[PDB]
Amino acid sequence: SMSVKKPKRDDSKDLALCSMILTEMETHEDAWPFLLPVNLKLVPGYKKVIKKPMDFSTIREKLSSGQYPNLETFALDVRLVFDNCETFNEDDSDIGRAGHNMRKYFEKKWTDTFK
Ligand SMILES: O=C(O)c1cccc(O)n1
Repeated sequence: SMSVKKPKRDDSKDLALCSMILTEMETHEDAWPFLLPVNLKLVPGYKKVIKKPMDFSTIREKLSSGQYPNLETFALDVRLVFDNCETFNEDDSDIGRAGHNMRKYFEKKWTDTFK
């Protein structure tokens, strides 16, 4: 509170570290469903059902243009990709499995890099 500050964690390397984690997600072989925005004109249901679409290339653009205020807003967008994937796919499908795989892969890199 006012004039009572918690010790300052070091956030100076966060942009580079998030960028690195994103590069690793972009090059994972199961990334293919998540590389580009879903085409809302062509894919049935998606525009109406998925209220906040998100994909790796949109995350890359936001990161490169200073649109993430901190590392937690970055993690929120990444998780949003996989939450959208669960909403729109059966676990027992290739895209459904890719989502579960990529989430596990991300959360491990996140823990290892920051926690
Ligand atoms: O063909 C599908 O199953 C599909 C298409 C677009 C997005 C998505 O999540 N799934």
